[PDB]
Amino acid sequence: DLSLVPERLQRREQERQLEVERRKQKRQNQEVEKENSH
Amino acid sequence: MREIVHIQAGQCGNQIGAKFWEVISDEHGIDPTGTYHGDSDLQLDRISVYYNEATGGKYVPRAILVDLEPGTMDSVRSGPFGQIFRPDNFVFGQSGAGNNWAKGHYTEGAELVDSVLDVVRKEAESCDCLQGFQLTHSLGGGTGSGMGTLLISKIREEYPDRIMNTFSVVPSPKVSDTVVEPYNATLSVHQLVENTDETYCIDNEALYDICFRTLKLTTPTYGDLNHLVSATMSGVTTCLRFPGQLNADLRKLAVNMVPFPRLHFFMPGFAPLTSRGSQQYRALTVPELTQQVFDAKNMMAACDPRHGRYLTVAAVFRGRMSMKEVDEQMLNVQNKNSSYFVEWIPNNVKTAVCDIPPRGLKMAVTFIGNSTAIQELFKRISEQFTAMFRRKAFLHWYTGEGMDEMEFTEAESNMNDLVSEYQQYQDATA
Amino acid sequence: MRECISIHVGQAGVQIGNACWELYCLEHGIQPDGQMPSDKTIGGGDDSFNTFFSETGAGKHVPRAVFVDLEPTVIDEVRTGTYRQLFHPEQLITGKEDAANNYARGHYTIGKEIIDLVLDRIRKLADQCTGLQGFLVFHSFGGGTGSGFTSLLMERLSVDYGKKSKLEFSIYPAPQVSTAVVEPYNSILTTHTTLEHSDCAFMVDNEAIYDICRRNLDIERPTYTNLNRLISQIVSSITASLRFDGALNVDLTEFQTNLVPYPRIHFPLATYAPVISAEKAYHEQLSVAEITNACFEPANQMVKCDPRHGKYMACCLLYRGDVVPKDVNAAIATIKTKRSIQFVDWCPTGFKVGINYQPPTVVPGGDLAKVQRAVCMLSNTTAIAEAWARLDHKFDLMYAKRAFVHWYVGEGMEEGEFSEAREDMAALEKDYEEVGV
Amino acid sequence: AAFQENVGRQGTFPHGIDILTTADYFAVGNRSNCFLVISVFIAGFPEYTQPMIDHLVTMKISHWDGVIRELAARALHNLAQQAPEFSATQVFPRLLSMTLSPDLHMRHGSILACAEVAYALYKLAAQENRPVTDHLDEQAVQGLKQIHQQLYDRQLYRGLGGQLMRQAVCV
Ligand SMILES: Nc1nc2c(ncn2[C@@H]2O[C@H](COP(=O)(O)OP(=O)(O)OP(=O)(O)O)[C@@H](O)[C@H]2O)c(=O)[nH]1
Ligand SMILES: Nc1nc2c(ncn2[C@@H]2O[C@H](COP(=O)(O)OP(=O)(O)OP(=O)(O)O)[C@@H](O)[C@H]2O)c(=O)[nH]1
Ligand SMILES: [Mg+2]
Ligand SMILES: [Mg+2]
Repeated sequence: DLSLVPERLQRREQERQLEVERRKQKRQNQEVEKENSH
Repeated sequence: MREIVHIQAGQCGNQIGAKFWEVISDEHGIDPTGTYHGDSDLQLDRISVYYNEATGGKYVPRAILVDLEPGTMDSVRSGPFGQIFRPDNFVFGQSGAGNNWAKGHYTEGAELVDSVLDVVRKEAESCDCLQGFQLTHSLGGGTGSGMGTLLISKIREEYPDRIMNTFSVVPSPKVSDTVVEPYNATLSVHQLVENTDETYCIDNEALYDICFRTLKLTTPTYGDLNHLVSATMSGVTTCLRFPGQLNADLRKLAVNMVPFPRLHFFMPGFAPLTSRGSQQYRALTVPELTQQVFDAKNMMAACDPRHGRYLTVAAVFRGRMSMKEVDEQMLNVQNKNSSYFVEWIPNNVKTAVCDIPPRGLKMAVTFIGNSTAIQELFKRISEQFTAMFRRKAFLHWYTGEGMDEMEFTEAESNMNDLVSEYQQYQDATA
Repeated sequence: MRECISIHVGQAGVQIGNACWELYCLEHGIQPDGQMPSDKTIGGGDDSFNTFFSETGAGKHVPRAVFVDLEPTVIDEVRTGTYRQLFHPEQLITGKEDAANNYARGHYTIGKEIIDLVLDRIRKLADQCTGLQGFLVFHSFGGGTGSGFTSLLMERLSVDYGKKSKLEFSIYPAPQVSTAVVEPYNSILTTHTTLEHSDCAFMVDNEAIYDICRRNLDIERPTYTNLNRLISQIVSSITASLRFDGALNVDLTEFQTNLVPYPRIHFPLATYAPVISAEKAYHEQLSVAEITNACFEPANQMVKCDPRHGKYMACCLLYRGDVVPKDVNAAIATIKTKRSIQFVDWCPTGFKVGINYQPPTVVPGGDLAKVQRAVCMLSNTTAIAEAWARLDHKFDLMYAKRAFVHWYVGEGMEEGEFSEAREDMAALEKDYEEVGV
Repeated sequence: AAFQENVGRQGTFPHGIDILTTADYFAVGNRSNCFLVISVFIAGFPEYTQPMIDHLVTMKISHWDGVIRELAARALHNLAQQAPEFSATQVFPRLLSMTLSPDLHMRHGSILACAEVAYALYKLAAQENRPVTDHLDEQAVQGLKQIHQQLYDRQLYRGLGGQLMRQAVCV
């Protein structure tokens, strides 16, 4: 269970999640709709 | 991707092209008539990669003979296997290009490229899924270089996603005595690095030195040059004509032998060395073949592998032998001669075994390398090019046909930057 | 009662799935055509073996597999093979152009054209099931298709069936059997893409299988045929709980709860024992304590690691044969008193014992002998992280020189993806190291 | 060759001998000469000033290759000193309306043509101790002061296509 794992790993996981979310948001903001392939 | 179209420009390209076709037909059992008469199922398991099925169970070639004059076009059609090709696959003019790249790339070539792109789309239409292209031409001759590099550009502009492979034959002052061959060679390079994906370096000086010193020949002829070029072609394409897991298609071979876009010049090698009318009863062992294939004497280019660093190496052993022994020999060669191999591309030496040895030989070995020593093949060209361009000699032939000194400057710059990049990658993390 | 839906994509993935299905029917008594004489109920399906097989009103026991390939080669072998009458034409999807060892060409180019077809087949098959557990996907890191199309399918399933498990059985690259120099790039890419889309994935070090075949089986040149026969046995022993009346790991969630404490740490270590050659079949019979002691030996382990250096988080064992619980308990107690097995301070330190009274089974003419008793030990050890360490050694030396990077740039894939995957791998390694404290 | 045949067999082409002696099998070989040197010589007459500039502005400037567009721009620049009134009154306003078209290549070509026309008019006015505003009326001054502003209003500077607009605005 997640409770068995200490908070040291949960904090790092939350930080990594926030970092990747910010990176994805920045990438989406830098993208252009008139140049996508999909 | 299961059909490859073959093209051949210039006299040497057509001759090299006709020899390779004859070799692969004799190896597959396809007699000049077109009917199968071999003795192995593997010969028919990958026959659709170069041939087309026709009524009566016939195998029609998929090549396109291209020229600007009629001599070579009549020489191949009348050859021992000349009947095999298609009568409407021969597209040529009457005047040639006179050893001028401009005449073959902007006038006669620019006019015949229309008809050339007609037969090409005719072969691509009879291909379930085109895989790539395999052109055979020379960088010295005008028609062979200009119009052939004009066909590479047209194919890259038309077909978006298709592999491009060529068998460039670098000239040599020892064979020919024409003065404008340095210019006809440099420009070609300026196109390849920016057009072709794979290109094999078959220097003529290396062939001349191997025929005059090793095979003992007082007057090596163009018949001896075609005997070494066709064997190399049959050896380097043995994986695409027979079953295999290493390099079955052209895309995999490119991905495995092209570490960089501009750097894709592969010096080939084949052993044991033989000549016309010679049968070697002695069967060399596997260690002897592995030691001789890596020797500079058995290289088709005028470059010493020891004076450089390898990037991608692919070896093929054709003949009834054991795989464990071949693997052990390859491991020993990689361990002993480890200083000659970059340590920044792990697992950069591939080995394959085949159960179909060439004709007339029980044991054969092949070598397709991507060492940085190939730069030596260009440095030599550089000296000649610069020496002839600084005093303006025979330049009116080019400027008077639409070209200008800007193109020569551009090609010289591109070739010079290709040498610097090779030297830098050779000393990576020095 | 519930039923799973297995998927096999790629050359390595489909070739192993074929042997697994052959072994599965070999054990169930299902004839090559599909008729099961042992089954007395026609049209009804509610037994243990129905988790991997459906039933027509004629008797035919169709598998629940999805064979998708981007080139007509491996699919043709099974279509014109021995179990072609076992599968249906619709479940045997085929494409045309091959990825040619490239994650980008398979994920943003030749894979976005056949994904919808595979998804429509995965929906039609699920519609004929009252209950679905998850998806058992079989792929390989070496093949670019197995890294691109498999990742795309997993991502699409995470959105479609957002409440179903997705167990995996990836294949790790080895130089003695490899044909691409770009297998670390695609491997790292697919690992980073699937780290946030899977629950439990078992690795299969090709080097370990090659060593087991060259030493135990006594084979000079082990081939993909022999490796598939040895990996299929372990794959069946692992999934034996989902196909027989057992008492451990009966559901997919049980796997994640008993072998995946940390969501990101989901790469257990599998081992199988014994592995005797066919020649030495009728020689000596090893007891349970004999096959439990060899399980800990690195020679039998599936990954080339050193569990003795690290610690364990969870452990379980599945037996097959005439095994007695008392003997297994005594052997486990002896191993605990002898070996210095250490566990994590915050993790439970116990072995999940699960015996299966069914005898083993092997394919006729195979290199493996019909042993009287076999065992498959699955233990989550931190030493397995070492298997990733060396992999990074192949990613920094090449990526530093920008080697083979144009193939991905020119195929629509961005360059920052490599840096993101490397950062994710570094974070995973840091978490693994922290767990060892 | 067709022009030479028409001049030799009919003799009805205005300035046939001149355009036949300068433009021949050798002089026509070079494209730069044909687009910059021979072009001005052929346009020097009033019978080839309007159609040549019209074709350069409604075709060559909107080509699908950057090299051809730059060559057409240089040709218009060189041919902007043989026709200041026509370049500042019928072609300059013609380009101001095309600089706002949705097409990227067309916008780039129109911007290059406008810049070249402005430079040519300034060079011509410098040789007469007069300002450049005399040729470029208030209409021209307004559009030229709205090329960079309008482009930024449509976030047109973003992306690969926006890189060419950035380069054009810099030039
Ligand atoms: N190895 C080899 N080199 C050849 C052969 N024929 C010509 N060459 C070389 O090719 C160069 C001359 O080019 P050609 O092939 O004659 O040129 P082309 O393509 O016919 O072009 P044009 O002569 O201009 O019509 C010189 O370096 C020759 O030594 C041949 O059969 N084998
Ligand atoms: N154990 C095992 N490994 C295999 C098998 N087939 C391929 N491999 C390994 O898988 C890697 C390459 O993956 P493949 O399955 O050939 O590739 P693919 O998934 O078809 O990919 P593309 O052809 O690139 O689209 C290499 O490391 C091979 O040695 C197999 O049947 N069994
Ligand atoms: Mg010729
Ligand atoms: Mg494949």
